[PDB]
Amino acid sequence: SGFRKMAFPSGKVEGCMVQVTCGTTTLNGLWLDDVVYCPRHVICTSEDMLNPNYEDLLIRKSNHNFLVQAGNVQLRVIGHSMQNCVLKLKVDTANPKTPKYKFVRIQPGQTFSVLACYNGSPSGVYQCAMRPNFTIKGSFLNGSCGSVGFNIDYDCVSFCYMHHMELPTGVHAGTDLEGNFYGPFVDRQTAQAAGTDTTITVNVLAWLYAAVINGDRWFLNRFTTTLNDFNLVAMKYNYEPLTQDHVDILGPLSAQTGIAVLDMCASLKELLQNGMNGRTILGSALLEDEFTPFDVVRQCS
Amino acid sequence: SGFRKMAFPSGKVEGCMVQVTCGTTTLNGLWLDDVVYCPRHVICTSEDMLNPNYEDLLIRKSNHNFLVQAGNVQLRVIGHSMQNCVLKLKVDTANPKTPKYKFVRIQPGQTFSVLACYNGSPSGVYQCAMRPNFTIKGSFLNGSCGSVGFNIDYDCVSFCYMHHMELPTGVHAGTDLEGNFYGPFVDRQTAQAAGTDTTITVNVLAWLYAAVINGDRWFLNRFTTTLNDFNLVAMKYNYEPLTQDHVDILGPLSAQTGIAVLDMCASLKELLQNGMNGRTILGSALLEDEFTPFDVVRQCS
Ligand SMILES: C#CCNC(=O)C[C@H](Cc1ccc(F)cc1)NC(=O)[C@@H](Cc1ccc(Cl)cc1Cl)NC(=O)[C@H](N)Cc1ccccc1C#N
Ligand SMILES: C#CCNC(=O)C[C@H](Cc1ccc(F)cc1)NC(=O)[C@@H](Cc1ccc(Cl)cc1Cl)NC(=O)[C@H](N)Cc1ccccc1C#N
Ligand SMILES: [Ca+2]
Ligand SMILES: [Ca+2]
Ligand code: NA
Repeated sequence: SGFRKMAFPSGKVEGCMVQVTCGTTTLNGLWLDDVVYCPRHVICTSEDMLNPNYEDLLIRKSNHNFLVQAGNVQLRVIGHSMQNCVLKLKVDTANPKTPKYKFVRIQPGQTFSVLACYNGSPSGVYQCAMRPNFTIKGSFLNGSCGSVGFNIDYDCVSFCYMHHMELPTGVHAGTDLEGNFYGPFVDRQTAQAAGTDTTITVNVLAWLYAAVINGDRWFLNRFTTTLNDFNLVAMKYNYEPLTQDHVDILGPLSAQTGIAVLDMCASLKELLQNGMNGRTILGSALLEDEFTPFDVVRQCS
Repeated sequence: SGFRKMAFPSGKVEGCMVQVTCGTTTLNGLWLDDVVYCPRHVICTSEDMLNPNYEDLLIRKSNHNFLVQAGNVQLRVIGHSMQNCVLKLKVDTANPKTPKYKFVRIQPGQTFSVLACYNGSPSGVYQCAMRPNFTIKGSFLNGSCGSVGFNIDYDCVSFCYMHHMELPTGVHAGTDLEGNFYGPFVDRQTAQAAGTDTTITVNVLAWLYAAVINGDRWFLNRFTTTLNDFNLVAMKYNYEPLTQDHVDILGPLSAQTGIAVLDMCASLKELLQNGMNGRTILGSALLEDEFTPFDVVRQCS
């Protein structure tokens, strides 16, 4: 029993993290087989960063401009290329610790684990959700750029995120491992804003089910609502509308607890309209929305 | 910027986790050099578990009763002994992935990372505090016994916890790696209760400093209180009394923010007496007490 913010074990990713240096810019890279992946803005000076033309800047680079370090052992760069916003540096050594992996782009509301790194050295691991406005609320300091987010699925690492930047509001933006940004952001040092965020409704419901599984029941009630009538309360509290597709993935938690999804929605409706009145659910005093139905099942079953 | 529940990278510990089987009992063990550490109650049957005499039960065991598996490769047990509540199984192979390590017992209010494992296979990582009543509020299912908690300090793993049991209230109890229980618990399948818990005051203050560092300031005020006068409000809200020793370790965060500790205590006093009035601090709607001053500095500096 118990319910915690839980990350995947990070070791398979720790063995892939390297330090990539270009000029006086140093960030993290991801070493899989004989290719190192890192944010392309490593090739930028502080002056280049204000308004870079990356095709120009890369064309003016050669392999010997890129210092790669796996621990202390320097890696020799034998080629380089650009994949949208990520730089690919070919090296003369395949990473012997390369796990089975995939590059997958995730959806808003899905979660992943972040291995925060500095100078190619892993420092901490935590869980994140991709917000509906395509930012993540991470924990990142200078030098973390190049850190990756991932899920693990039967010894296969699915890389879904590489960290590129902190926005002025302190939230974080990056790309998938094909270098395609999440959200309407670009890799240049200009003040960019995210769209307005919303609460991930399906995840809050998943977490209410986790609470019931763990014996928290005070928020339950005998009522029910319709899928249509609930969405009217979602709009008012800046929650995502609920889909029959969402209900069906909540199916398993609905079965294990005996609480129909629309029954739980009436509980969420009451929680939204009345607040918690000082009580907690799974040790929290607000409605948590960064646990997916999968996260809940993985931890409660 | 940002502030997250953050664990240590788990890879150094993942390479030490094995499966230990005795009879029909299977749990996790920790393989360092040529010794495997696991909870001694692995030698118990379900009938033995109600009221075990462990010296008897171990004396009736031999090496070939203990099946150890590191992945698929079985480890041959060449000796066994008891260290209080942990069983030591000597094996014929030193773990090639053995990190630099120490066995350290922690204090109530300190934090560590938990690598939750099942059948010797790591499944998730999260952060825990040792509660003042010597339990932890973990996330653990059947088969997790033997999972370890740890901190990492310059490539040295300090093991401080091995998981032995879930109490009837759903909180978790275990030992240090010398097999000495945290708190007034024993390893037998009987209903045991923890003492009444209290809030870790120094940690709440650390977290208020983290919030200020991250730009959350609404709870601040111009007031101040005395060390003595604050403890009177601590007693009323079931908070630990504050020590000058606590203040001095909060020194660095007090300096970096310019907020004297007793100034922050007046803010905590007001938060305790008035509540949050619907507002959040670092994304939480209650006062978090599972971040130490060290945790805050590590993540904010
Ligand atoms: C709350 C608050 C205040 N917020 C900040 O002070 C962070 C500021 C915000 C900003 C954004 C744009 C701008 F015009 C001016 C300021 N942004 C950074 O400093 C970015 C600058 C940057 C570098 C490259 C590209 Cl492609 C894109 C960008 Cl926008 N630097 C990093 O993100 C680093 N690599 C990693 C890093 C450094 C320092 C602090 C955090 C992190 C992280 N994580
Ligand atoms: C909320 C709620 C309900 N709470 C429970 O149902 C857990 C129950 C509580 C209990 C405690 C004592 C008792 F008389 C009767 C019941 N306790 C377990 O089941 C313990 C039994 C046990 C095994 C050995 C020793 Cl030395 C000590 C103990 Cl008390 N089993 C584990 O802890 C397993 N290894 C790991 C495990 C199994 C199942 C569920 C969680 C976990 C964990 N983590
Ligand atoms: Ca209901
Ligand atoms: Ca004050
Ligand atoms: Na974590």
